[PDB]
Amino acid sequence: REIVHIQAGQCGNQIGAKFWEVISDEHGIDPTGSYHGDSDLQLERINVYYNEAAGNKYVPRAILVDLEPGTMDSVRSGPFGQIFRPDNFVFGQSGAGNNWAKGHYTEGAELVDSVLDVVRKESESCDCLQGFQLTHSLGGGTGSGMGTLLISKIREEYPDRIMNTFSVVPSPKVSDTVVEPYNATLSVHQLVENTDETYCIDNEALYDICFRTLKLTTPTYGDLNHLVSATMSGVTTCLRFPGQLNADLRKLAVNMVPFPRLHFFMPGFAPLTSRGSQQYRALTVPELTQQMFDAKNMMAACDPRHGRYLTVAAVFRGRMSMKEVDEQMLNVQNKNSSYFVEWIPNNVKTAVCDIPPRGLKMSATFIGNSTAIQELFKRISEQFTAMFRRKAFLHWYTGEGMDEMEFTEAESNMNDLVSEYQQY
Amino acid sequence: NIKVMCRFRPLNEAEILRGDKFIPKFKGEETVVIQGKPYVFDRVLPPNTTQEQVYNACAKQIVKDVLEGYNGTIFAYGQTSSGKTHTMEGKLHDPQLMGIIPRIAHDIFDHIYSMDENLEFAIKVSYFEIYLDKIRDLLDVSKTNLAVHEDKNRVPYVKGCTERFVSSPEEVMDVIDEGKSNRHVAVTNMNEHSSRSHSIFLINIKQENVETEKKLSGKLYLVDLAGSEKVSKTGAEGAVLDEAKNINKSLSALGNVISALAEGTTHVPYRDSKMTRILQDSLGGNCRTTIVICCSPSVFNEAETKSTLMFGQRAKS
Amino acid sequence: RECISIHVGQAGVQIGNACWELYCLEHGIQPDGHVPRAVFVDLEPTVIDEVRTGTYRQLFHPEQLITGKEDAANNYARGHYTIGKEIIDLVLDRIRKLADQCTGLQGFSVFHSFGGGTGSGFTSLLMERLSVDYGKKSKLEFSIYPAPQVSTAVVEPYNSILTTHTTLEHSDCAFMVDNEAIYDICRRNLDIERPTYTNLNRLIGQIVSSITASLRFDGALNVDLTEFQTNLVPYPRGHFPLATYAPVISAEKAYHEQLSVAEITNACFEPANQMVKCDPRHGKYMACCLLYRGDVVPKDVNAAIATIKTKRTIQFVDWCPTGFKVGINYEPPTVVPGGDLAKVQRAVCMLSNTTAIAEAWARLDHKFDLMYAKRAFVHWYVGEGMEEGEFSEAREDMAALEKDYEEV
Ligand SMILES: CC(=O)O[C@H]1C(=O)[C@@]2(C)[C@H]([C@H](OC(=O)c3ccccc3)[C@]3(O)C[C@H](OC(=O)[C@H](O)[C@@H](NC(=O)c4ccccc4)c4ccccc4)C(C)=C1C3(C)C)[C@]1(OC(C)=O)CO[C@@H]1C[C@@H]2O
Ligand SMILES: Nc1nc2c(ncn2[C@@H]2O[C@H](COP(=O)(O)OP(=O)(O)OP(=O)(O)O)[C@@H](O)[C@H]2O)c(=O)[nH]1
Ligand SMILES: Nc1ncnc2c1ncn2[C@@H]1O[C@H](COP(=O)(O)OP(=O)(O)NP(=O)(O)O)[C@@H](O)[C@H]1O
Ligand SMILES: Nc1nc2c(ncn2[C@@H]2O[C@H](COP(=O)(O)OP(=O)(O)O)[C@@H](O)[C@H]2O)c(=O)[nH]1
Ligand SMILES: [Mg+2]
Ligand SMILES: [Mg+2]
Repeated sequence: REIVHIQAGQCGNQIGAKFWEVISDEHGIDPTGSYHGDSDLQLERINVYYNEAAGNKYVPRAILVDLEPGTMDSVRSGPFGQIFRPDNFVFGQSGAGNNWAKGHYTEGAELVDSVLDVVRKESESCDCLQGFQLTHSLGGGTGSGMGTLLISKIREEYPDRIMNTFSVVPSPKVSDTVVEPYNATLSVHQLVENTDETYCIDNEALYDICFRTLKLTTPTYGDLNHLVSATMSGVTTCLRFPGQLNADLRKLAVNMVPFPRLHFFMPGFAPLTSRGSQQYRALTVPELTQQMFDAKNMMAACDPRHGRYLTVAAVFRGRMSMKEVDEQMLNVQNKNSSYFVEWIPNNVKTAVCDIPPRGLKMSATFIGNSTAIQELFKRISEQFTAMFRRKAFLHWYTGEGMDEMEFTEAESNMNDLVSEYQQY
Repeated sequence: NIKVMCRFRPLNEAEILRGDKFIPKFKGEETVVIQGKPYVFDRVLPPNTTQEQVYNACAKQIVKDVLEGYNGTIFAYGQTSSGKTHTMEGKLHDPQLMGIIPRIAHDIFDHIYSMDENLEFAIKVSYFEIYLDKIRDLLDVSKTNLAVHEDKNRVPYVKGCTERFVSSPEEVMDVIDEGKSNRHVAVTNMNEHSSRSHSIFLINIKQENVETEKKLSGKLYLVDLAGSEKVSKTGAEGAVLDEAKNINKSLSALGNVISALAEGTTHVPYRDSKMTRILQDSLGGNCRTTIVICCSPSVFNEAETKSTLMFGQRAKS
Repeated sequence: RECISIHVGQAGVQIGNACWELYCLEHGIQPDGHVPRAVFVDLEPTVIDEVRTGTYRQLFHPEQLITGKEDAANNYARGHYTIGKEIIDLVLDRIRKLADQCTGLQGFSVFHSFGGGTGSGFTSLLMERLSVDYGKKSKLEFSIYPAPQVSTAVVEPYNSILTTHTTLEHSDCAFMVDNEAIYDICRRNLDIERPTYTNLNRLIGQIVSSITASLRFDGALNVDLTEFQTNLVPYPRGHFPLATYAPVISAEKAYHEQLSVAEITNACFEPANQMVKCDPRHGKYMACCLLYRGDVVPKDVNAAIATIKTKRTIQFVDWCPTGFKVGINYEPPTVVPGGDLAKVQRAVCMLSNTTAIAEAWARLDHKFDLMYAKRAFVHWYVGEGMEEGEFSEAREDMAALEKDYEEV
């Protein structure tokens, strides 16, 4: 099987560097080097993310889409930056304006064809394609607009292969941009109707989870990114490993989406202990479920405790008892019968790889489909209206060839999306 | 309220002794027996019920309400050889063998010119199919997708759908002939008509009150659901069997939730598919909806008829 | 004489590697000896690969190892219809190529995991295509049906109400081993909170060895495969008996090993030792096939059983005078060199049809409804060549399996 990552925008891009920083080491691939793999198993399934050309050069099969040179020229001028074949860099030296409209209708719409071109060169690579990974932020141009287009096109070209989306939904407390809800509401809209698996991460849900669950005092972006990339590795790549009970994107999809919206999840990693001290090793297993299922530790902003779950997928990856795994999951399902929805006898989807995260003994990625994420699109949707009402920075959209009915559309859509989620 | 009406088609002499025999036992005028089944639902039309009779119970009221500026939906379902073609249109000019759409067209133009002295009517017809979940206009078939936009209330409608004036019955027939000639039909034997594309025929009754400039706009959606089939296996067949299986199943599933929500359950899967955006004006506001289900004896028809039975039956029980 | 075997689904393959291990182990045929007599099917390569990478690597022919690099999908539909279809032909081909090479066979011991994608769906049509190509044989499918509370997949029931209805009209005798109810045995009758899947497999890997292996092996009271279905199914429903083993004692802790027949047989009817969470909560047995192996005196049995026949609290069906098929083999069991299985010199792998499953099916059917009642993950199958039909019409199916197991 296979997949083809997609680094839309700067963020989605910045993260690319971290997702690939990791993944590679979790596959023994040095900058341009080959497979130094401490083992021999980190190779029989690599294909999922690379391509064979030289014999020591397995190049990441991702796409780097962005209308701001400097960015990709920071990712390509640093560490692992020199592993992507230049063909991968689909830049847009234009003015990468922070407008969803500027990267979806006017500026991005041009650079698109020169992207799809490659997304096809990579898809028609070889073997059988599974789906595409998509990273970006719903709070900018090259991210929400242009990346949200990249998919609307992808999903017309292969309505068969899957589409996981890793979105950095606009954090609450403080917005790292101003129109944010504009660029956001507009991209979520596109999401709820193309990709079929979205993993929403919040820069501040991370800080928290990174400053109190990792006594880490100076959580640089690199970190946040790093933590995130840690989860997306547990998801995909991981399951493309052996296991007593293994799954793969689809299983994950076909066990997690009760209703076609696409629904968005909230990823959570397992061993999340501070370096030295904490290295408690309390990782027998009840310790991992202890972790994963708590409020804090959910990369999302919202707290599960604020709304039932529809599905859950503990994708563990480290030798354990299909008994102490299958078992724990249960008590968990009974101690919290309250929030776990009932019309699904077994919400949880236990998954079990074998080999764990390179240096760790036992981990377990969590992919929750809780109704709690209602209280986020609400947020976003609110911010919109409060500012839409006055058409705040709307001239930067319309003046870019947009519509007063376009914004209406999205909000409603994504706004209805809130509604539905409550229906459960 | 949504009402479910079963229509059995009769067998012809050539098939009474070929292989197709009765499986439908009728009791009274509202129960149909099949293996195990002690009550059905609201009404079962027997294999002795006229086209005219089906039209009175199912569409006559809906047409009346549409002329006062309300919405109405008539859904149609039934598999291959169940009698769908015979009920909805029949033969285009037949004095009593004609269907639903030619009768509505006759009743519309019998009020027009007999009751127009302050009303200025414009009957606009639009005909589109949903094929591979893309809206294909059937008045120009170089169109392979067509979009929705939203009205004044934020309710979606199909913008750009080619509409045309019709002011006598003939022009309505000409729109049907045009749309059917590009409908996706599987090449079977000449008798069978295997619909792989769901059809939405829109009759938009626009009437203008010329004295006050008040406009009314009743929408009659005649929705031909191809429906979910007793067909063969797929996984090494490159037919439009696999492609149809995905369309018919996605739309029938959305079906299930929509009656369940009509007979009660908080708002839910609107704006999910193009069908459910087209019929948005028809569903949830002041509307009426009739689902006409067909299914002949020929043993396979038992499959789709049981499908139409369960669409009904879950809700009222 | 023989009995092919088709291990379908990762699980059916893990269990397969296990049951297949125990085999050579008690037949003196190391890593590289003769040639198996089965096949391996899965729509996820990485798992069958484990049989291609790990132990018992060269004891198979890359021909009896079928894989569909494509996608598994924890959903019946996809595995049965859509994807699973593409492979079936090829699959069959082997069970027609391996079925020919032999000499007057008896059937195919099928190994699947009820609630999976490749295990539920696929097989569904595999057994399906068999019942027609060899209606004239035995179709005993050895299943690992859904843990009563500790299921895994979120959909599980969808996949198991569907593998039951499609296989029902095709199997001869379906053996059942409950994944959870086996853990209990690992906790209560062996002591270990560290049971790797690799263990449950060693277990069924045992109970199964008692079925085919040793039975198809000479003895003082041989029992053919046909024998089973005949002495084991009262009615055409591919009836599902339950597997049970007796000396499930720990090879470390306790040691009373020397537990004469009189004991090991009584240890079969106590509900805490039956590889199935179907505790005889009321289910009247209606036929048991007591397969013994090792040093056993026929009188010991034709007495130990007599004592039982008169315990009454073990109530057997009415319409059944005597329902005790005593199968005696010679060669004692053969425990893994150093796993955790005691290693006695006699055992009792008793399997049976018990009005008990009236439960297990019930509790698994109910599950289904709850979700179907909301369509839950329905869009996942529909979009995979299925319909409101197959579900609703497979529900009605089992319904008459809740009435059947009730009426009989
Ligand atoms: C001596 C020792 O055991 O050091 C550990 C360590 O101290 C701890 C604290 C690690 C450490 O992680 C962090 O401090 C961290 C920093 C930024 C963002 C997120 C986390 C560690 O840096 C991370 C590192 O993780 C790995 O090696 C995994 O394979 C992980 N790899 C990466 O994230 C990675 C980092 C740099 C470059 C390339 C990859 C991984 C996890 C999931 C999927 C794929 C890979 C580990 C175990 C450790 C150190 C090195 C200190 C922890 O994190 C992980 C992801 O394992 C933080 O809490 C856990 C518990 C670990 O015990
Ligand atoms: N006893 C036993 N049960 C197993 C084993 N592996 C899986 N199972 C059980 O069988 C079911 C899992 O089926 P999956 O592995 O998800 O799927 P599959 O049947 O192999 O086929 P796909 O869904 O297409 O991958 C669960 O109920 C597991 O508890 C095993 O090695 N031994
Ligand atoms: N009431 C009726 N009287 C006379 N002929 C009828 C009647 N109902 C159906 N038929 C005929 O029987 C066949 C079924 O017609 P239609 O062609 O009506 O089926 P469907 O539309 O049921 N088939 P399909 O679209 O393939 O799924 C046609 O040859 C019709 O002319
Ligand atoms: N986690 C994370 N968020 C980022 C990074 N870079 C920008 N963001 C977030 O992305 C949003 C801004 O969008 P941006 O990426 O600049 O848009 P674009 O570059 O025009 O496509 C803000 O909410 C930031 O917090 C990053 O490297 N990591
Ligand atoms: Mg027809
Ligand atoms: Mg599998």
